[PDB]
Amino acid sequence: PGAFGDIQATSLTSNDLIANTDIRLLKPSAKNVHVPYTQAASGFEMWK
Amino acid sequence: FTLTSPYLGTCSYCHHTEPCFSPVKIEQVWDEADDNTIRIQTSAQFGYDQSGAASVNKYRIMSLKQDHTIEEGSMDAIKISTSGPCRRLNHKGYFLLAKCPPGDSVTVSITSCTLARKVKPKFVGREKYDLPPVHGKKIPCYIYDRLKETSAGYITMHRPTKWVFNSPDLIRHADHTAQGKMHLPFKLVPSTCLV
Amino acid sequence: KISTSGPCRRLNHKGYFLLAKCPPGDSVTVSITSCTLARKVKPKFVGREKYDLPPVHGKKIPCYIYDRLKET
Amino acid sequence: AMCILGNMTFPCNQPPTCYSREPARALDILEANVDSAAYDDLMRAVL
Amino acid sequence: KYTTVVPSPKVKCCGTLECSSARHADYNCKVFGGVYPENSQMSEAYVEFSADCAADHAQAVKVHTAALKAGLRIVYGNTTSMLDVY
Repeated sequence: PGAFGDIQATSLTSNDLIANTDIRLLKPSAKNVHVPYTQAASGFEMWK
Repeated sequence: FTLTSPYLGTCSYCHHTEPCFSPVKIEQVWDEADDNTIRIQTSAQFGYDQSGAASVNKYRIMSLKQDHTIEEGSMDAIKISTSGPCRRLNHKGYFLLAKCPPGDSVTVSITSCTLARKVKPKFVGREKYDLPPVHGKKIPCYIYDRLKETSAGYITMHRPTKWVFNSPDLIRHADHTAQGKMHLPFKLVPSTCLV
Repeated sequence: KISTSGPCRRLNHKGYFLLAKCPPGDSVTVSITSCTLARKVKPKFVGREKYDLPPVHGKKIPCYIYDRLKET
Repeated sequence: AMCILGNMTFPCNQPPTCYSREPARALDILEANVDSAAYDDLMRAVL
Repeated sequence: KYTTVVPSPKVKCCGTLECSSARHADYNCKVFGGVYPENSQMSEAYVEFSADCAADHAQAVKVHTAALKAGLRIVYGNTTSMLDVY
């Protein structure tokens, strides 16, 4: 994760995505309902 | 096309130093074109004006009172901007399509809210530009098309009546799972532009 | 209406003074129609990571503020 | 091109019923057929 | 790019949640404890493709050894001939 090739897929339309994304969920702390996540950039976005 | 219901959002920095229970909150944003086009996933439905009738000049704001009262705002009054003012182009349900040139903030006013997402400046040629040049040469690019087309993205909606969206603000995913799915408009079709 | 380089929003006033919150720098104007003063307002951040608008969730370290009520 | 509408199967072109005849039962058809491959056909079929 | 499904989370006010994985991509199907004053939230921001990959994606192609065509133009006598030969 971090680099090119986080998501893999044998085509656009098929099933079975295989991901190692460095997504990190974080414990929420606010007055209202949200969901805080952090992540690296997508390795595609950083390869660009 | 407003088969569904609006919602209220929990924004940040609304027209003041105010994160608040908001109107038309951005809630997601796509920045992928090669002009400065932005797609925004707003809080309120935009077609169903008089609580059942999909119209254009009015919309379906879940108003600020905590009673689910939709009050019929005029769609000629939602001013949005990013760091200078920004002319909107299209609206359909939860969605706005505008072209908004600077970055670091994505506002949805009236006065109302914003989002400090980096809208990085991008161009398409090898010689950079800010405004489009006058004469140019037209090499190809992509565009968010603003008439009818859909993207096949398959974002889901659920229960609270009508369908209710799977928003990161919203809560109503407790027992009414196994829910249906719409898909996103504004296909981002290829086109050509001036460099 | 007061402004610095963009439209600035005011908060309070008591006597001569004004308390507003004004983001950018290089000028401070006061309109209705009146003058300006050339004092550069350098932008500042408080943590170890920089930002422009305050973020969404964060961790709330201590800082200093101008209070808005009746204190001298 | 068949669905699993309730317990009775139906073609996805014309499953019963439309958008206005049974609101919140057409939604039950759609939520029962989330993983249907001909799902946009069902979405055109409700309208 | 992922546009992670950031769904509306699952929150029980007094009950508890133990959410495992459905057949999806990367999650972090995480089930945080005492929150929103116990109550519980099981947020699962699972990745998928973006809203549009038919326009902007990539194809990590592997390449083996190659051919050669040509497009030869041969003039003999008073006649020309256009062909193509491996």
